[PDB]
Amino acid sequence: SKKKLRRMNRFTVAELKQLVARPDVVEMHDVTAQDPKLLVHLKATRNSVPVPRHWCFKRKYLQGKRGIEKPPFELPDFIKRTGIQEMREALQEKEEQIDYQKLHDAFFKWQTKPKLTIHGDLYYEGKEFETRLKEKKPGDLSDELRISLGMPVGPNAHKVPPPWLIAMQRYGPPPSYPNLKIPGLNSPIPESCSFGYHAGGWGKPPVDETGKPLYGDVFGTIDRTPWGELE
Amino acid sequence: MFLYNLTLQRATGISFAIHGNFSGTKQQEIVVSRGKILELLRPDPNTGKVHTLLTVEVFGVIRSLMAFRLTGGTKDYIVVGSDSGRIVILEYQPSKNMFEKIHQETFGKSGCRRIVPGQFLAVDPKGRAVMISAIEKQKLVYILNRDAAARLTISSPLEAHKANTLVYHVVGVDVGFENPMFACLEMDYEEADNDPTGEAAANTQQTLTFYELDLGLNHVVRKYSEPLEEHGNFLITVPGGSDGPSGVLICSENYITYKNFGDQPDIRCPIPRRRNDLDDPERGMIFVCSATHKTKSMFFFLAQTEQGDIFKITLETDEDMVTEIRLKYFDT
Amino acid sequence: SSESNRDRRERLRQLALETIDINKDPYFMKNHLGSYECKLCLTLHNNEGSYLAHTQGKKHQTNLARRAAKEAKEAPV
Amino acid sequence: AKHHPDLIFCRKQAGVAIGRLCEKCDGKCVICDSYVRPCTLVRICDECNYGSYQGRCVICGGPGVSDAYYCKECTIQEKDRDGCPKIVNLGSSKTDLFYERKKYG
Amino acid sequence: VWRNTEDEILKAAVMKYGKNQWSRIASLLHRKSAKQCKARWYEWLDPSIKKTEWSREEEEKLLHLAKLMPTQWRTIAPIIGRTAAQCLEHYEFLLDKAA
Amino acid sequence: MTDRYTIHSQLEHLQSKYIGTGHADTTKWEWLVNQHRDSYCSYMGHFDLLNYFAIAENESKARVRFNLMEKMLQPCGPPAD
Amino acid sequence: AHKKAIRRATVNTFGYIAKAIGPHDVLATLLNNLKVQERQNRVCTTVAIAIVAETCSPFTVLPALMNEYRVPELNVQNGVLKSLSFLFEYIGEMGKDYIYAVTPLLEDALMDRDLVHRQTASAVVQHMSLGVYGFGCEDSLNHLLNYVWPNVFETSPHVIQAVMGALEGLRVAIGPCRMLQYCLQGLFHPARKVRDVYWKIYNSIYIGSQDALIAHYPRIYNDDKNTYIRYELDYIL
Amino acid sequence: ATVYVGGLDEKVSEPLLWELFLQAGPVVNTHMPKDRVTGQHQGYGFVEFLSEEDADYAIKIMNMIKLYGKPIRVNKADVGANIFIGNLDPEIDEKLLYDTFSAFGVILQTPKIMRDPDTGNSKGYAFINFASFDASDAAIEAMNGQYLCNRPITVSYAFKK
RNA sequence: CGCUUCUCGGCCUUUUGGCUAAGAUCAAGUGUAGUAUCUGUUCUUAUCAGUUUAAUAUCUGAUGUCCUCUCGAGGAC
Ligand SMILES: [Zn+2]
Ligand SMILES: [Zn+2]
Ligand SMILES: [Zn+2]
Repeated sequence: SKKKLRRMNRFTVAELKQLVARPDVVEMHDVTAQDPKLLVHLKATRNSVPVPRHWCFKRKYLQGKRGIEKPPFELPDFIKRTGIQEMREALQEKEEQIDYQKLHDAFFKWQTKPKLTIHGDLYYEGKEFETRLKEKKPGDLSDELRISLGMPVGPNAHKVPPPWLIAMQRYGPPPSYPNLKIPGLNSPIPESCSFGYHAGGWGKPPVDETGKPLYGDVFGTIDRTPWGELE
Repeated sequence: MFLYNLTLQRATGISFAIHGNFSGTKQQEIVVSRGKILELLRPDPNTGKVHTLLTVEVFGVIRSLMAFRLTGGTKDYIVVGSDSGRIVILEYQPSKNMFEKIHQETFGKSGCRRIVPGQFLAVDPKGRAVMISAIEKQKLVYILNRDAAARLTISSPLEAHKANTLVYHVVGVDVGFENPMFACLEMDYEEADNDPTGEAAANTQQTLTFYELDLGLNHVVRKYSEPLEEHGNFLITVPGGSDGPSGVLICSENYITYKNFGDQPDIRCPIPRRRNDLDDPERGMIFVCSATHKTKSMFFFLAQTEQGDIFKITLETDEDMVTEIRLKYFDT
Repeated sequence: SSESNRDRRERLRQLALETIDINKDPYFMKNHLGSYECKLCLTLHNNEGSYLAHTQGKKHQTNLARRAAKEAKEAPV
Repeated sequence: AKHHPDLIFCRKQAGVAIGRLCEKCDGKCVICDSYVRPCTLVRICDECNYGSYQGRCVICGGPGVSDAYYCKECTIQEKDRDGCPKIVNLGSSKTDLFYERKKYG
Repeated sequence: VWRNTEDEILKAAVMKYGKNQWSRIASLLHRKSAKQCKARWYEWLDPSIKKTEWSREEEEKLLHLAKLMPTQWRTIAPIIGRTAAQCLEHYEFLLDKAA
Repeated sequence: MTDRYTIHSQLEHLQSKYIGTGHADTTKWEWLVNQHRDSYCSYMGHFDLLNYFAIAENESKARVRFNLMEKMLQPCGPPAD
Repeated sequence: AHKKAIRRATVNTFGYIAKAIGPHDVLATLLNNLKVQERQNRVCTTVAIAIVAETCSPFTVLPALMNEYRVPELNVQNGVLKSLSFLFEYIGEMGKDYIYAVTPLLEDALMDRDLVHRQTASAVVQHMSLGVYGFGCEDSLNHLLNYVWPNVFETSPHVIQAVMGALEGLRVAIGPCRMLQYCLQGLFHPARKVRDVYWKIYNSIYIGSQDALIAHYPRIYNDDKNTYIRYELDYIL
Repeated sequence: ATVYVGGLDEKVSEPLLWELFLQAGPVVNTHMPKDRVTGQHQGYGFVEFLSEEDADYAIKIMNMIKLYGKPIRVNKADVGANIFIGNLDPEIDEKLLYDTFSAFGVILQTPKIMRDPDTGNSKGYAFINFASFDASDAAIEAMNGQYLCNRPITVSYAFKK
């Protein structure tokens, strides 16, 4: 009867979102806690880390991941500079039918840190293939995107015209993104760029009949030293 | 960025102070514990100036500290109860000018924990046993005996655990070469935990309870417990055995109470108040620190009250039973 | 001990690498850890003996038969 | 130890009597069950050093031959403050191996 | 006894190696002997072992023979095309359903 | 069943050995009160937080210590049932 | 040899001859151990590789090991993981140099399907964090803790106990403020399998460092009939 | 507000498509429906944007984007109807050409401006192959004799090559 | 232009030197604890109520009133 008494007084997910100051934080299962109020308040504190997603999944963790084939682990490039890949291949192949200064320099002289996630980055099944999104930034580009466009990749990409910069200057930039500035369209042509119609031109500056730009500015019209640094 | 940290002038506030003949000779010196610095002063007798004989750093919070001295020994050691897990016994070598660590015994994890001892430290006057107590649930006792070469030796810990019991102050009781007794104010919150109404928070008064070592059987038994009228905050040992009666003075809010076990009845006084003060009348008054002076002839205590008035307390006794307590103003 | 044991395990492994090729077995894969996987059933198999015994199963056979009928229906001066 | 979870320790108040290990078991930490970097000494409960047991291998139960130490880890995480680590259950392993012995030869 | 895994390894090993080197074969699986491999193959595994129930005519022949040549099963079993084990137990079964 | 009651014995004993641990049915009240009581013992410990309060209010360290130890009895109101 | 003193001495001699000659020859032969009879051991060979790498500084061997991690055979991948574990336990303070190198390996183990790789990878992190105590390499320990954490729901005693060990190592190396932030949201979850796991972790913390935890608890709002906020902590001066 | 993406080059990732649509608008649903057998692109995809004007803007701005070099057809989700044009301006390109000329119908082929080989300027002509005779007819009906950018436009059905 | 035969170029198949006594020959450590994977085998019941669970589940139990036909059915309610 006591279990039923708590059930009878148990809150709906709508009520729990209502009284609670933050409602998103509130999951469908939080309504099943002993104290809905303390649990939502504890999930609504800064810097906390949410419980891993697979607690309820009937199947196992990485057992569910299973079936596809995976390429063997790829060595850190600075270990790869030693070539111990080649030495191991040669000895292994002879059987199948290295100097020391390079190794010490590889560990100390030229070893550098990797890219590491900050506190709150939980691992989950698919995070290695999760598509990085949200990047609403027009300025960021790729090399696969540039090449598969036929647009230059690397340091010349800025003078390599994105084929929709001419449509930015023609209909305005993408209308969902007024905040989009396009170099050579709403900011000046990048350094050493040239507006033009030849292969590699920046079009013509978006212009009104008095001589002001209709989009951005097509021509481009403290003491940050750290405190205690080594020498 | 990589940083290196030095000091420029060491801490200079004082949180405990004990006085002994720490260097072996009739001249008597002070040890003061700053926060995490421990340093020994000595006041020169004629001119009265005070000299900092030595100041060492201990990298650890010192929570309590006591002086103590074996029977007929002419030095005085230093028991120090830190926030570490260990009790340690130090001794000041006047020659080389440094504290030597005579002993260090471990009994728990480190840091100002709740149930791991170290806060309260008490010793029994004739030098036989030291007890170290937490704020809850744990008390230990060590016995200290001189060896063949009369160097110091420390026993294995005894044990007095008792669940759900805060401890406001612990102090050794003076008895002549009998079982040592320690007399620790207490309080027992266990039932107040389960009073959904809120009663047992009130009507739960604190109980003074004489523990007692038992040299014969080598353990520690709670001998006498007894409720106190109202909450008191610390105890003053009363030099017992030959000089003076035995027993303890309690210095509770607004009163001071001699109270000893046996048949001795309880004796009270209210604390004399400032003629026409300006204080908010509701605020009580308590005793903050205290200091016994004991001479071959007599003894008297000084005790100091919240506003800063000293009082010279003396005990008028009938040969074994104390009859009246007599306070008079001293200074401020 | 190890030389004959290593030869024994190697010979077994080469043995149904040859047999898998002779039965033109599609749903066969060796993973990067050297264990045997059925791509049709998403099942891991330790030994080559375990893998061949898995191919004769209500699990393998029913998956093979279901994969079968679905494929046939699924094609088009 | 970390290897047979069916084993128990004395877990009373430590004392002043040092702990010793058999020649058989010697060279290891008692808890982290490694074999390296001995830092600090073991101390054992008064009972667990009473009686004939003066000088016994804490683990193997046999003759004391050397001192028993604590690995750097266990002393860094302060697992060395739990009193007597004296194991007050003999464990199935010694029993069963002796029994199979008496059977065989 | 034999487990299906050892069984499959046997099938493959035989079809590769031919019926004549049982030493190599038995070397393959652990806790299996060359004599046992040979026996099992000829007894159960080999495809020529016909695995069905007895016809009425087959049981007529069996009964008649085991009456003709008492207890000689390795002599009979070729004549009706089953193993000594099949002939033996199955004759036991007929005898028990009769009595 | 067996899991629940052996882990229940282990949690009740580990708790009666260490005041303040928890177990899968610890309620908001006991959590919060053990957490106060530890804060209190630690203010009286660290010689300094005492100075901080004894200057923030205008009381003297003996009176401050006394009020802390008064409160350690029932710091977060009376229990909940 | 079914005795242990024998195997012990064996390993120590392998160290000695490594010193006699040079790491590479002995390391190559030691690595050629796939030695099926797994425990009773190739494990002792793992210890031997550790002593090798230790006695002649691990500049030399760590590339060889990280290389072997590619050979697709199971027991040898796990061999390299163990050998790493012992390596860090043995050399201790010097890991402050190789932790940056090693991590992306351990990442790779902690994110894969089977329990043996996760249990052995978790041992490594334990020892590594205990060795790097106090040297400022915390960002990478924090990242390794993020991969370790999700196994916390698991069943096989060897992996659950390896994981718990790893977590208390990381406690001393990251601080308890971190472990507490990881441990909060599930102290009061509606489940009970999780609440079991989380209160087990949170005890294992609170027993150690129950003093440090004072300045770390979150601020919890008081309701009508109680008072849950500590005000003495924001007496402002 | 869903977009038909046809002619998408087999190697183009739906990730890359949503990547280009990231600068383009509220990328809400990128889905490259594919043959579940061969795995590679099915030459069709649906990309629904949250805003209709942003969807149409991506259709009108992403026109003929050379996917792996090949212009992919992004819009809402050769019958001999080609117009040729005389008097074409030399500063006009196929971009603005198709951008304006799309009015009478969808363009089936890339508008070829008649340009000479040496310097590369237009010879004064253009053409584009629409979808239907009605589309070429409405184009040549609104665009014949009228003023193109700086040269009066001339539109008539293209002479078959 | 039709037929037929031959020459060549482009090439989509197998391809160890034999005899001898099948030349001869033919290895598995043990124990204690725990996990994983295969092979195997099985749930269509309708409510309600209960137990239990985070939620199912499970498991527990029983199949509006009267007459009659053969759980169904008709009617007066
Ligand atoms: Zn250890
Ligand atoms: Zn003991
Ligand atoms: Zn032993």
